[PDB]
Amino acid sequence: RKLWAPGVVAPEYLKGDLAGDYGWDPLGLGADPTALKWYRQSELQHARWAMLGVAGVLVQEIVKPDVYFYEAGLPQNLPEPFTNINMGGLLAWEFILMHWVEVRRWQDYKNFGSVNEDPIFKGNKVPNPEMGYPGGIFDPFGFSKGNLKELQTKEIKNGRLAMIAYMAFILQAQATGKGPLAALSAHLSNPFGNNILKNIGTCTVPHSVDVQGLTIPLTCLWPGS
Amino acid sequence: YTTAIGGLVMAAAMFFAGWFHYHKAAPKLEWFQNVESMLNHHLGGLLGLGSLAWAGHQIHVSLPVNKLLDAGVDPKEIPLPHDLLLNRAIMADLYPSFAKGIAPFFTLNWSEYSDFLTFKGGLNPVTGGLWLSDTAHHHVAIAVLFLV
Amino acid sequence: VRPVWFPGNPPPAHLDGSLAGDYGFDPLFLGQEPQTLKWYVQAELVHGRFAMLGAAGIILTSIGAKVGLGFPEWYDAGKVVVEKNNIDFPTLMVIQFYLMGWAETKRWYDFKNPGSQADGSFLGFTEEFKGLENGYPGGRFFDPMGLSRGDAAKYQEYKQKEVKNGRLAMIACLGFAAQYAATGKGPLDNLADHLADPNHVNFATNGVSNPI
Amino acid sequence: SRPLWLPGSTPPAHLKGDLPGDFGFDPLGLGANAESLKWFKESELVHSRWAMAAVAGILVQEIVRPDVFWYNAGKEVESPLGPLGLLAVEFFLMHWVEVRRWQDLRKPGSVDQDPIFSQYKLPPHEVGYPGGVFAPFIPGDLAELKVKEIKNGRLAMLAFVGFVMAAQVTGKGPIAALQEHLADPWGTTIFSKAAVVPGQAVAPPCKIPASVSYKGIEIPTPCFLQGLWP
Amino acid sequence: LPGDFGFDPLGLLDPVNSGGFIEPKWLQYSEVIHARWAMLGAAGCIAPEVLGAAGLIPDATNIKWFESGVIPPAGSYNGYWADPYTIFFVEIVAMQFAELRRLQDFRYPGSMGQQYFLGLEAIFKGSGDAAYPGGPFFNLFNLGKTEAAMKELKLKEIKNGRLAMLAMLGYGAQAVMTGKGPFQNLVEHLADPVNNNILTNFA
Ligand code: CLA
Ligand code: CLA
Ligand code: CLA
Ligand code: CLA
Ligand code: CLA
Ligand SMILES: CC1=C[C@H](O)CC(C)(C)[C@H]1/C=C/C(C)=C/C=C/C(C)=C/C=C/C=C(C)/C=C/C=C(C)/C=C/C1=C(C)C[C@H](O)CC1(C)C
Repeated sequence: RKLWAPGVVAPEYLKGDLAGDYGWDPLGLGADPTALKWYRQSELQHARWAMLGVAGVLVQEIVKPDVYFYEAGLPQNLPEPFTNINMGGLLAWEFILMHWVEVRRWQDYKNFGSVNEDPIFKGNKVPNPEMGYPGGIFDPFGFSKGNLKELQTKEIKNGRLAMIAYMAFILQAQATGKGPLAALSAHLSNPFGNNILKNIGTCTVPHSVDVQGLTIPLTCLWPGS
Repeated sequence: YTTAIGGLVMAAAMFFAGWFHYHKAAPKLEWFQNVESMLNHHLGGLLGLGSLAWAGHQIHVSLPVNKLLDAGVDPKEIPLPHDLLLNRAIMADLYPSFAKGIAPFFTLNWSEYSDFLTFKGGLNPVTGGLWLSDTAHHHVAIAVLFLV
Repeated sequence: VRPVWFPGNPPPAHLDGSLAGDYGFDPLFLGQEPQTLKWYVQAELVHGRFAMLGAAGIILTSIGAKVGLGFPEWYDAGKVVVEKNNIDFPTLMVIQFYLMGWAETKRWYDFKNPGSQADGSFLGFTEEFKGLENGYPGGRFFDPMGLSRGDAAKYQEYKQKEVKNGRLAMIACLGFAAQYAATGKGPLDNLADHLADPNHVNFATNGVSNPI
Repeated sequence: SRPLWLPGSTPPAHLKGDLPGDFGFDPLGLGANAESLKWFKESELVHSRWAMAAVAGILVQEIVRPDVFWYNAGKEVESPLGPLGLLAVEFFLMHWVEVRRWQDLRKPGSVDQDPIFSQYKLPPHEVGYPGGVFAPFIPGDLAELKVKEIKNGRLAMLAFVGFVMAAQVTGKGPIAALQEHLADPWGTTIFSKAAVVPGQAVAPPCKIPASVSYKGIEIPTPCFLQGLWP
Repeated sequence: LPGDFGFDPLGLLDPVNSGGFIEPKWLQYSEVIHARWAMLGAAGCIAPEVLGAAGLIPDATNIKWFESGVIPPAGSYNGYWADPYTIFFVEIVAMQFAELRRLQDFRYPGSMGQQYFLGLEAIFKGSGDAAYPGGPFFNLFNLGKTEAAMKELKLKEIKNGRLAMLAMLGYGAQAVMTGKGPFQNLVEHLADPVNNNILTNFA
């Protein structure tokens, strides 16, 4: 197995069972096995939400380049069918739906193989071969019968890359005031101008933007003013 | 008030020192019986470096502040002593030797320090005490004598 | 090993871990004698209970005060409650001493003789004034829901939670006191003030906390 | 083990399946003592039944006689009966009934006999379910109807507290509030009225007035827990 | 044992009849700690001047090292995200945790891998020695992996540290006397060697 660095002995609790295992854990937070399981679930959740977020920013920049994603949540920028929607009700929808699904998944964490069964239409079920990869209706096309391992590694690697690139999206979104592709094209405008050496230190985000009734406090990741 | 707090802190330091040297690190006999080392360190360190340090304090705080107080200005308008340490030009206003810095000292041209290291005799006629320049010159000579 | 108040030092000899909230914290060795430690156990529990109840009072009254209801802030409620209804101050204080003295004396002489008040001297009551442990006087009056005589390990969990929350409340009430002495304003007003400008409204800006 | 709340979890060691409608819901462990559990069992049954009767009262009261604000109804219906006389009749009658029932609780199998007419005697029962003249017949079976009554009861208790808050925020009845909410689902929820942010917090205004002058001596009317609304 | 150069005329490394804070196993530890902080501080005192002279940071910065806000009389800088006191409280708490735990490893070796500290426990085991803990984080990459190379790295650490300590004393003395930055002194002295020295700057 290739390591995360040349000439580094691998830890004893990282053997190769999990995917994307390079033996890299300098802080040793995965010493406890239950900790290793819960943090594995954390890595999978972060990977998958981050991949969705990266594709979201990218495709919104490809399709309609007017939508600046960092400002896209304000209640007047939303698309065709509704443009003055009450954010309280929208928050209610999101709250109930996401609560149901995430509480269900947590219950799958505490008791392995206990919430597979459909509570309403009782002849439905999904077989999870490993914890965190459900399958079944979550695999409507069935790409998960060839060894499943290389697809685990591909998923987790692409996810790590997506997490880093998404924090890039937010960071240079707050530094230079432009989206991702706009920043790439503006860097291809002149490479020596428009650099990190010049644009940082200026954090173009407002202090507190107003939504319909309340005032959200806003923070940038580093004090630039 | 600051001096009071400092004194109390030093007192606690002394009691802790006593506890330490009787209970935790207590010297042997032959530490005590080295009287010659004790003579060297007392004569040089305590007496001499105390004299030299206090000469420093007089030259840099007590001479100018008392010069202003005896000049007649009320004590609040007098600059704080750290302004006297940091700003050379105020000392250059009071005693012009300070405008040359410490160049006279290291080239043995000590005659240019005759503005704040004097030898006049009697008393300060406006005050009733000794001349403080004499006092500073005195501690400087004392320190050289004891360090020798 | 137990979690110690100072990772690395062994805990003192008189503290074992049978108590609740036992972290081995005793640098001055104030509880070396078992009777003295027993008395201090009761003292900590009582101070904690009054502190929890008091801090709940302060926080709830301040929440009602910032929102426009007309509640006074806690440094003013005594004056306005005594003044506004009709209440004479000293008679209220005297009745406080009557009732508190009665109940508190019962507690004291239950500490001296551990099972004495369960005799029937008070009006008719037997085994509802018998103590369960040191400072845990659970009966029908003091544990009416009945949590102490079921799920013993879970009850130990409740003991641990009580002591931790009590200690937190004690230093919280100390916070209310010193905070009002420094800023001269209400506590949740201070919370909103710090929450508006965290980098520039704190203790290092009053000029009273650090006089440097 | 039939289902349980949050299915897949483990029930507490003191809840087993003897009672109707038990599902292992005791995270606080408030039913560890059997002697507590009997009193709390009776408490649940009685609260459930009062809530069912009161919720049906509120619904049907709005339906049959609309535009009579149930939250004000005391200031309303006043009759040639004095309110003092009504309070007296309620006091004595309800005092009798509750004392009899509680005597049955603390001493089982004692108050089964009619005091006046010595012929009639209530048959043996399980506590909280007297039977006899209190239930002429059973449609269906007992062990299911116990579950059904506890379910409709818990739902009813939640329904009444929903009624109270739904009146103290909006100011209308239950069905009228339902019409208002179906008129604009996105804009009339509890999340659409108030919110708390680290910057600021806003609460709904209380529709219900201050001290109510019923007959000169005013009744102070507060809303429940005014200072902690959203 | 590192850095032993046959020095020490005043005789402080005698184990016989030693105690308190003067002993071989505390003076060496103090040397390495001072060396590490001195390396860090030396680079920190130079960096704004060299980075600002090469044009990499703006001119709001490029201030001399005694004008950061360390000595408010000598000059402070407004533009930090808070007051220097609010910075200082954070410093107190953080350095308290770090230095205090380090002390606990010195007094009781190995006693920093038992009590729960957010799972950071395999990292703080330490080793046989107390000035070179190691572990997965203090030794990220396994530098040297052997014995013949470890002494060389320790020796280079020591010699660089001693050089750094002398350098930092130099920065202090120069900042007292001439009142300018260290890179400013290097520029001025490399301009005119004979006409810029210590003895020309006796004023
Ligand atoms: C709390 C810390 C502590 C403790 C537990 C001890 C304990 C002990 N010390 Mg120790 N000691 C301490 C601090 C402490 N000391 C400190 C800080 C010092 C440095 C001053 C010393 C210096 C010291 C010496 C030199 C000796 C001891 C001795 C002893 C032993 C007997 C002490 C005794 O009976 O005298 C108890 C005496 C008193 C309580 C008298 C109080 C004295 C104070 C300083 C008077 C100050 C008041 C002052 C006069 C103001 C009054 C005004 C006016 C009205 C008079 C005992 C093991 C002796 C020993 O081991 O014998 C072989 C011994 O020889 N210790
Ligand atoms: C420069 C070094 C130096 C200095 C300043 C002193 C100073 C002193 N020694 Mg001393 N001593 C020294 C070297 C030194 N000694 C050496 C090398 C030996 C061993 C041969 C001794 C052995 C010795 C004995 C046996 C005794 C003293 C005593 C005293 C005190 C006399 C009381 C007095 O009038 O002080 C005036 C008061 C002051 C000047 C206040 C200033 C005090 C501060 C703490 C300065 C002390 C400097 C400190 C010694 C340097 C080391 C500090 C430590 C943290 C490492 C005085 C504080 C006597 C004494 O009082 O014992 C406590 C005493 O009994 N000394
Ligand atoms: C013993 C007491 C004493 C002390 C403390 C001082 C101190 C001072 N005198 Mg002075 N003086 C004294 C006695 C003393 N003198 C006597 C007896 C005379 C009569 C001959 C004079 C005559 C005299 C004149 C004529 C002048 C001074 C001046 C000065 C000041 C500047 C000295 C200078 O130019 O650089 C000397 C350089 C040094 C002393 C080197 C300091 C090295 C530093 C402290 C090391 C710090 C390093 C450290 C690692 C930093 C930490 C970094 C990090 C932790 C932040 C300085 C405050 C000058 C001045 O400013 O006038 C107001 C001046 O013009 N004095
Ligand atoms: C009148 C209130 C009341 C009371 C006394 C009981 C009593 C009981 N219920 Mg119960 N229940 C109620 C209302 C009540 N229920 C409601 C409204 C619901 C629907 C949410 C349920 C749902 C429910 C389930 C699903 C289960 C029980 C069970 C039980 C039994 C064992 C649990 C126990 O010891 O709790 C004792 C109860 C109390 C000590 C009352 C606590 C009151 C607290 C102190 C007030 C604070 C509440 C707080 C304000 C939150 C309010 C809700 C908000 C939305 C308004 C016990 C007989 C379990 C069972 O049947 O096993 C035998 C079981 O599985 N209940
Ligand atoms: C005044 C009398 C005096 C005397 C003679 C001694 C003598 C001794 N002490 Mg000691 N000590 C004293 C006062 C004294 N101490 C006080 C007041 C304290 C409390 C702070 C201590 C605390 C103390 C400890 C904690 C330890 C000693 C140790 C020692 C022994 C070795 C000291 C050595 O070589 O280190 C050489 C000293 C240094 C390298 C330090 C020099 C720099 C410090 C800061 C002192 C500077 C003093 C100077 C006056 C400051 C001027 C201020 C100016 C710079 C602005 C020796 C027996 C050590 C021991 O027992 O080991 C064998 C030991 O562990 N002492
Ligand atoms: C060997 C021997 C032998 C014999 O036997 C005896 C004898 C002689 C005694 C001995 C000797 C000794 C010596 C010489 C010593 C020296 C020391 C030093 C100098 C130190 C420093 C030391 C020094 C040090 C630590 C320093 C450090 C520093 C630092 C951190 C800094 C910091 C900073 C920075 C970054 C910058 C900014 O802006 C500011 C600040 C914040 C401030």
